[PDB]
Amino acid sequence: GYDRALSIFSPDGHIFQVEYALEAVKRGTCAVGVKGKNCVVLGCERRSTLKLQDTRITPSKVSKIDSHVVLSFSGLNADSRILIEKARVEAQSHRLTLEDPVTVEYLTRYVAGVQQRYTQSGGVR
Amino acid sequence: GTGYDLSNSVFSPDGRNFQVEYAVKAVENGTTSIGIKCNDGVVFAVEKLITSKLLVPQKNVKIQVVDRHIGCVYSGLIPDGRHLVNRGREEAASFKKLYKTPIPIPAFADRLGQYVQAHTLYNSVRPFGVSTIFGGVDKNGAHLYMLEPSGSYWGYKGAATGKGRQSAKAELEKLVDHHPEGLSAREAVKQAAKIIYLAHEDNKEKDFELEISWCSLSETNGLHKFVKGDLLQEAIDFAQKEIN
Amino acid sequence: TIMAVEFDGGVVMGSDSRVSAGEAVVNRVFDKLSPLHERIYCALSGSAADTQAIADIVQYHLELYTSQYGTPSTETAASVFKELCYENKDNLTAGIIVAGYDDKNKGEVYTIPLGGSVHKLPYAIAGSGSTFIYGYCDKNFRENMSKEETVDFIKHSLSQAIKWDGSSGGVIRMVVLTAAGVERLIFYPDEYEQL
Amino acid sequence: SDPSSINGGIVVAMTGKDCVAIACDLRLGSQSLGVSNKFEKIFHYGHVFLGITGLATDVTTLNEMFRYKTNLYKLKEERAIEPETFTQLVSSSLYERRFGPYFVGPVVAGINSKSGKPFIAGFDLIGCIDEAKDFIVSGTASDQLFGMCESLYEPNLEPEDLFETISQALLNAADRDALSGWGAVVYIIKKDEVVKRYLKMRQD
Amino acid sequence: GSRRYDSRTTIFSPEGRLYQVEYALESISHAGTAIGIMASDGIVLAAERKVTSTLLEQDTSTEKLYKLNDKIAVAVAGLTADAEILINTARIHAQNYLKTYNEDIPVEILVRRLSDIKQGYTQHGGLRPFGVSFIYAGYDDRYGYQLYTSNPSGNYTGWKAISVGANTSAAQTLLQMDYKDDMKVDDAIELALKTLSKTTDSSALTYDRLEFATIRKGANDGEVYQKIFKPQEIKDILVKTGIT
Amino acid sequence: MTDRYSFSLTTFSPSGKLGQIDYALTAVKQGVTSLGIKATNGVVIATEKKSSSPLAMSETLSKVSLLTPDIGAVYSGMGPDYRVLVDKSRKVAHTSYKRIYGEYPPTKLLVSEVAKIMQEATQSGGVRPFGVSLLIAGHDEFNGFSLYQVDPSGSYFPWKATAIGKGSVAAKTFLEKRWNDELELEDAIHIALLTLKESVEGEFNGDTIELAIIGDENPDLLGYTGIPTDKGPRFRKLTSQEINDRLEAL
Amino acid sequence: TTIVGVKFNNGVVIAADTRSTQGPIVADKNCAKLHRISPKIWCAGAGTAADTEAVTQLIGSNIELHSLYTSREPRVVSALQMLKQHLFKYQGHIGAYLIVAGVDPTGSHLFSIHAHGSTDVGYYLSLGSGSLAAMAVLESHWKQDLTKEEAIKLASDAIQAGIWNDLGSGSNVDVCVMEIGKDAEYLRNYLTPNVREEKQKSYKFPRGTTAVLKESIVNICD
Amino acid sequence: AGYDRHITIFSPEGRLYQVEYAFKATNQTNINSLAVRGKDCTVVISQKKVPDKLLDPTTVSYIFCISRTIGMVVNGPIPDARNAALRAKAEAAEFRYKYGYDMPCDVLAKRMANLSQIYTQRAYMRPLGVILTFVSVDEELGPSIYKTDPAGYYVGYKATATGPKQQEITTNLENHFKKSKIDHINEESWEKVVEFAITHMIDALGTEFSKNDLEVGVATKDKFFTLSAENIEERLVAIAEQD
Amino acid sequence: MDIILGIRVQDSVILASSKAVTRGISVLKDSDDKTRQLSPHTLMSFAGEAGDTVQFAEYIQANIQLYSIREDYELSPQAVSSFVRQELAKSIRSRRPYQVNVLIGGYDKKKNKPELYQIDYLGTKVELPYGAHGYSGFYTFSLLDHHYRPDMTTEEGLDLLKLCVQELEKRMPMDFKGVIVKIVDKDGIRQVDDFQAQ
Ligand SMILES: *C(=O)[C@H]1NC[C@@](C)(O)[C@](O)([C@H](CC2CCCCC2)NC(=O)[C@H](Cc2ccc(OC)cc2)NC(=O)[C@H](CCO)NC(=O)CN2CCOCC2)O[C@@H]1C
Ligand SMILES: [Cl-]
Ligand SMILES: [Mg+2]
Ligand SMILES: [Mg+2]
Ligand SMILES: [Mg+2]
Repeated sequence: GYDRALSIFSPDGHIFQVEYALEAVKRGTCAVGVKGKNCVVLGCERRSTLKLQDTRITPSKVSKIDSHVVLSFSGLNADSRILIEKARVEAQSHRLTLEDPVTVEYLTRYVAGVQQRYTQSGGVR
Repeated sequence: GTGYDLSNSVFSPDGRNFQVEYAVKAVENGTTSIGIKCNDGVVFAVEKLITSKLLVPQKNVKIQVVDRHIGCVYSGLIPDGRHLVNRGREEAASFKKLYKTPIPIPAFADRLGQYVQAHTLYNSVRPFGVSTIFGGVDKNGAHLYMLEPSGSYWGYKGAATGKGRQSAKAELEKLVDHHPEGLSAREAVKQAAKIIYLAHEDNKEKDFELEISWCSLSETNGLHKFVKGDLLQEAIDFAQKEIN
Repeated sequence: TIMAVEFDGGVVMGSDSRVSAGEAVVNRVFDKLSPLHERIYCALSGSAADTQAIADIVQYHLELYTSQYGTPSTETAASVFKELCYENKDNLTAGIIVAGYDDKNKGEVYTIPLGGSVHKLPYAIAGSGSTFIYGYCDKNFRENMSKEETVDFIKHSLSQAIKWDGSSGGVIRMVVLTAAGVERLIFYPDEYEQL
Repeated sequence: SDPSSINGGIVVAMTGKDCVAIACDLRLGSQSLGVSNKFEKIFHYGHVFLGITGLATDVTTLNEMFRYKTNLYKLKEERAIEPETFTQLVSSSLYERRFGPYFVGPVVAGINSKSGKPFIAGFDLIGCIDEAKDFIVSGTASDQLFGMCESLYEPNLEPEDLFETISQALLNAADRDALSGWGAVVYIIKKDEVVKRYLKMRQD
Repeated sequence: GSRRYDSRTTIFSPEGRLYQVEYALESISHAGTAIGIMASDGIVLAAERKVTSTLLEQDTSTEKLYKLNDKIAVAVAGLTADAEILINTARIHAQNYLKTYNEDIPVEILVRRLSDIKQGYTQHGGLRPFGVSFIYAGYDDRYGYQLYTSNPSGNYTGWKAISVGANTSAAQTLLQMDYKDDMKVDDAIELALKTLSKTTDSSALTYDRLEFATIRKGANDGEVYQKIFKPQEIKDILVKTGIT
Repeated sequence: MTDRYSFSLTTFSPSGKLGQIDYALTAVKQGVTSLGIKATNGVVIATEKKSSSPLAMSETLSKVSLLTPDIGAVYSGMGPDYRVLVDKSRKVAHTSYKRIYGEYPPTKLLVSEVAKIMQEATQSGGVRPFGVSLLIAGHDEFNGFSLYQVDPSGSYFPWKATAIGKGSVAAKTFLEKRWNDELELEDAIHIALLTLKESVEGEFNGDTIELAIIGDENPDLLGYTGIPTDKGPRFRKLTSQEINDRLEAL
Repeated sequence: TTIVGVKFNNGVVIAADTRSTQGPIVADKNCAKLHRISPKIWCAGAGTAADTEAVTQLIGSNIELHSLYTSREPRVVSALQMLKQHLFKYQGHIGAYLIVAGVDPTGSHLFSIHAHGSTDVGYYLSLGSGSLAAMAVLESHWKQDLTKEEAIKLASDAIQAGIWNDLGSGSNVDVCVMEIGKDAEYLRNYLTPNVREEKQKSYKFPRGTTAVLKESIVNICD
Repeated sequence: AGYDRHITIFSPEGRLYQVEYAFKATNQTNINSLAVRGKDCTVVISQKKVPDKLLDPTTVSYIFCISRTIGMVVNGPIPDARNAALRAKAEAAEFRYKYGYDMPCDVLAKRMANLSQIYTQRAYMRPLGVILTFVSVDEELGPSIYKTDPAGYYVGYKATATGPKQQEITTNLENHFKKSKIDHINEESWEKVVEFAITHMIDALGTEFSKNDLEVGVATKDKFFTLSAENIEERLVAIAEQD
Repeated sequence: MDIILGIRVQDSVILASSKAVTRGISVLKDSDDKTRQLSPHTLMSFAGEAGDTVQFAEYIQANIQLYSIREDYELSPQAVSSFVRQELAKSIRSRRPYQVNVLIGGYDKKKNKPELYQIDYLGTKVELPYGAHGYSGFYTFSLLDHHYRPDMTTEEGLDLLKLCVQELEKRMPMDFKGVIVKIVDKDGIRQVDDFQAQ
């Protein structure tokens, strides 16, 4: 039922909900990636506002999508789980029908396409 | 506070629905139209304002037939009238298909009433911008009905809505008193022509075109027909004479 | 075996009283004449399920009609039956005669055979037993009979259909529809067999 | 063809003095070919036991299903489902697939924890309950089991006597059916403890 | 239309926060305190009953401690009714996992699914979030004893000791003070009560205002046991720890 | 047309309140007083039949209602909200229990089911919460007699005794004094009639008071004989006559 | 199966045999075919047993709910219409054949329903494989103005005719008597004219007669 | 904040303003109705006001024949009234089809009550600006009066009145039942129950009636019928020859 | 039908699967591998209807591979078998059922024990010391009933298959073009490449 347009243009040509989504990313714990000649490295900071955790079971910031591709993120942790699960299913789908793992560009292009759709679909931020 | 006139299904503190009342203004803003119940039938008449010499005369017909025995004329937003008749036709097709007999006028009037009223239950719809005068001949006699944007309707001896309603309602009140035994169909056509010429004086700036229709047990076999040729000219003259 | 006949004072409806499942009689004193309004009756032939389901739906349609538009015409009652039987013809095995009395058109008789077609008639016969009485009914029916002649015509006609058809039997029930109202008549074997 | 005769197998249940027994064969076959001599047909949810004969996939699926339902039952009710209640759950569960049924012949057995009353029941594949006091039979050698039980059985048997009577009923019935046998197990059930016994029977 | 009355429960602030989540967290901060403490040989759940009477039946009463599985329990902080909706779909996921794989659900898997459901009410549908925070205490054969926490935002994390509801800042400081990794269940129980005893907005901490649960692996078995402590058993353990 | 109200009308405020749920409790506070008492061998629920007009037949308006033969409900707040809740409650006792397990649900679970419907009206698109609080008194074989309170939020709690509506604060205080865990059912009907005299302004007799008990099985109210296991319903509304006999010993 | 209803001067009585059968085999020597739709409306079924049990409880539930909503006693005409519209919707695929009888505010009623959703009324009815044996006795002995005692006798005899002459029917006679004035009285096993004779032998086995391979205690407790 | 008065949600005092204003709407037609039970009948009187001379008096009615046995009179605007009339006619036909007996008065009241309760809780539906008075001689309960309002409220009455001068007609009727010490008009013929209804309506409103200022409906054992202008003039001539 | 054999020994499960693919009157291929790796220590062999056979295998594979990444963990052989049984038991009551029979051989690294599951197209699952699908079982079960021992080495296991395949090459009417043999043990899955004359 709920199809209210939440991402709309404002008078200065700006989509404020897409704008405000970036502000939630600024608030996110930092993450970095540097690619070498023969490697890529993902580095992610851990907060220190609350420390008495279990580091064995608390969900770590770098996720495996397939055995050859990984995904770090900044922003809302709960939102990131929904993108990861979608990407992990497209990985298996692609192997099944193409008989070949996704390229890194393809997997990226898919995740980028999902984020885009949630900027011009009714009922979703 | 205020804001009770911004949404359609909302009751103001005085128990009213202001969006319905605003629709009435659309109606009151429109062209004048009448009904006259005669002793075995009904007569419909409407004022058609001539915007320019470029309007093809006789060719923008405003009175609509339902089934073969019902006439409808409205005042206000012409498209909203058409939408209502399109529904009336579906409603009369439905009833006939099941019960075989053509739809009795009372049964038809409540089929319009319930629909129009349904457009005052929800803020997602706008009320109807028309008052509709319709009627005809069924198994047991002639019936004239008028139907408000609220979906309020009653039977009438005579009916009038739009710009010149007071003038028509005054003329109609005279006929009720001065013919208790009942007017005839032939007579009701002439009288209807007079009441449109007289009510035209509250719009006297633009030139106009008269349109009449009738449903009479004796004169049309209880089928709805338009008044054309000689009988139309004989009605325009009877009006043209008594305006002077 | 069911029939309706159009006479001077109105219309008359008669039926046997047998419900069978193969060659076993399930009920020998059933009533196959069912009221649809004050002066409109139906006679049911065919599937007990299919006819009873239809009669209940038509009754509802006329109770709702009455609530909104006052008394329906007999023609109207027939049109409701026709509509149901025509639109559900792939799943229905019902043969229905509809008999009504108003003050305008007096007695009328309508028949709706298996297809779903409607036939207005001076008299209609239907059901298994009817095949045996075509010759009798055609030689003996007159227009503008009296109540006493029409009951006699229907008593004799159904009498013969019970004699010959093993799918018919029991009492002959009748219903007489006139200005005066509804009169229920019954005739037992001991009266009609010796005709 | 007949889904009831592809895999083969039997279940019987009997009541005694303050005890019930439920026994089954171990055969899982595909027509003539025996496939498994370990396929058990008697499950338990708390203190209520269920035997299931018929199409083996459905036996497996119903056990999974009644485990699921009795588990949520215990979480909400904060107690173990009783035999009488479990019977109705099985009945309503089977009737729910009236026009695509599970090809099974289930058998409930257990003691009411509040009344101490020994209880048995069986069901057709669309969940018609059969609640006899004496004994319940099911599977490819039902006919045989009916004649063994009707002849051998008397009321108010002590657990150790009942064990002999249900064992001799099952054994002597399975040795007259091509699609039953290949071993058997018997559950003796009392208010407090429950003893499971594997029987030595003809391996043909 | 309806747009006028739409709160828009799934939108971002100019700062990039989710209004309805933030305000729901505010709701949960006024609810009775719940404490999870994980030891080497088991897990403790303790919670404080917000508002009580002499006449509130404490025997047939469960508002804060629910069994999801036979190996997993939750302590609730927030709207009881909202919690029961989520607890009930959590109990079903656990049975759908057992039916499918013939193995008990790993704790993180169940916790992720419940967190995923909440996350939904945060991004689509136009409905309010669930005003509920859970402490999940569970055992499985992959990670052993596990203590998780979830909140209206759909976010979850694992803990050695944690609090939700009222006075979490005060409670978290007192646990961080006296927690050690080599701790025993009997030590944890004692720690759990001391903490509540000092964050209570009431006079004394009595038995009738407490619920208590332990998930131990009784050394005389080799399997995991869930104990939801009875009134008399909270009253015992209250006198032993010297709070009488 | 079409319900385009697919969004919540109950949302968290910056203070963490749910506006509509608090306003519903306010509507429940204006309601007439109704109470419940749990004895050792029964439960009594009672309220006032605040007749709108003396021309109105107070009998034709059941504030107290049978849900299952061993459970009863009463209410404070908006009577129309109660009437549809009893309708849904009776039908969910059948579809979600009796049509599956072939016995009537226990009190706590049926209460659970009522609570759930009231919670959904707190969260579902295009609705307001119900403006009632319910007091549900029941018996089942495994939990004995019980008494529960259900609020507009969907929350419910079990009580030895309590009141809701107008004079609840004072009615609760009076029940604390007079309650013990040894009360016989008669003793509790007496305390309920005492507690309800403080709430009533005008006439106080059998025709202004509606009072029902969950107690012993009533074979004479079953309708049939010959099945020993069936001993009849535990729920019994008291007659106008029966209340007055117990008022003369007040 | 053999079931009958017999209208008498101040109410209605139904009766049934107590034999359940899987094809030619007697599954239950003594099962009750007499089910209630409401306290004073009783039911008896033949055909697919699971279909008659299921449809009897569904309409029994919908009638109980309806009674509470209307604050009135249930009417037989209600049970009848509900049963007929459901059976008809399912085109005979629900093999339920019922004799429904009861008293309500409007008096004493006796109907039959068949699987296709056909209904029948009369002062005496029978259903089942035993239908024709029962109906012979009813057609031979029935009269107008029966007493309660004469209606139980005639109902009982009609069930007997079925027990003796029809292989599908046997064991005992169950009777329910519904009188306009008073409570319905269900008489479980009103007749027991088929008791087994004392068997010739005891087939109690000497303990240890059965060879065992492996014994173990099972864990019921949690 | 200021939108809890447009839709059916609670105001901070726990009130539905839309229900309260819908009630206000019920007096718009400025008509008084009352109903009273006889020994074996039920009569409803309603004022009939025809301002316009162009109207067809015969078609102006606030009294409806819902079924063979049940009559309804509506206080409120006619479009809503007719909406409520068609729904009750539909439900009374569906009841009979499904349960094989005629819908009782109080059950139709309850069902129309529950329908109104829903507009009270769902935001997209507005309440109907009407009060519905249902009358019959029910085959279990005997002479019956049941009345529903926009709140979703309904109850059985010994007698009742509705409209602008409701409070004055009510107290008039209350006073008569205090004296008579019975809960019905002790009168064998309905003609004299209609005469009582009109007599007490005159005393309360302080107004005299001609045949065309009233509208009468009567419920008897297996029929509810409305009176003609000529059946009313007979009744008016009777009360006259007593004063 | 095609040949689907499995046998569980001391420390391994051995699956042997016919290399023939035959439409009507022509052997199309003589080197078909009728097996998919589900996880590093779980292997599934399959035979049945032309299309459904691989479509079902590759679908299960994708689902198990998905589960593995999401939980970063390998499901027990018992868990995989129960997932597969349930998928078939749905398929059996669907519009067009998968007509596929499977053996699942896996090594449970938690129990340190090999496991062999046989599951037919109805969702009939059983644990066996040795298993077969199609006509093959009519010969091999009585053979293994005689020559099988539970304490056999992987090397003995392979001689026990060489004995099963010879018996089938002797007595069955089809040319099934020999078998491909795979071992599942503590060290994962490897293909015995020299079974053409071992
Ligand atoms: C005169 O022509 C009479 N002919 C006799 C008769 C009995 O066939 C019948 O048509 C009579 C019609 C009335 C209608 C009102 C209800 C009572 C019966 N028909 C039956 O009694 C009917 C026979 C019949 C069955 C089926 C079909 O087509 C499918 C046509 C006719 N009896 C039944 O339906 C019994 C009723 C038991 O309560 N049921 C069955 O035979 C069961 N069959 C259902 C269909 O599938 C096979 C099983 O009266 C006319 C006027
Ligand atoms: Cl309702
Ligand atoms: Mg054998
Ligand atoms: Mg053999
Ligand atoms: Mg016999």
